Amino acid sequence: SMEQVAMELRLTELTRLLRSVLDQLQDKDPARIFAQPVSLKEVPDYLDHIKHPMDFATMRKRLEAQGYKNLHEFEEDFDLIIDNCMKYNARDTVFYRAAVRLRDQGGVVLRQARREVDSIG
Repeated sequence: SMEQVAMELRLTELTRLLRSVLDQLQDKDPARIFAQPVSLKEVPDYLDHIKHPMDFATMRKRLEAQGYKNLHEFEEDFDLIIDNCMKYNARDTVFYRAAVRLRDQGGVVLRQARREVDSIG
């Protein structure tokens, strides 16, 4: 139907905007601490601690399959990256501190993304 095509076009345009948001958030992680999944070979207990692991590569795979239907879903995955790290790692660590800085800098980006999503529809 044409209505289905129009819905598909809207999902495609959201995907474009989320790809630009993702790029901008990932630039706030210049150490690449959050680029890839925590390796269970290197951290064999991880899934005892963290029940829903997340990282920027995993988000990019979901995005490219148009698997984010709205900005809330995207933000949920970004918050998992941060919140997982801040639980597993202590305050005194470069990992925790990178997560704080990514959260603080990412908030700015997400605040304007929300306005664009609402504005454009």
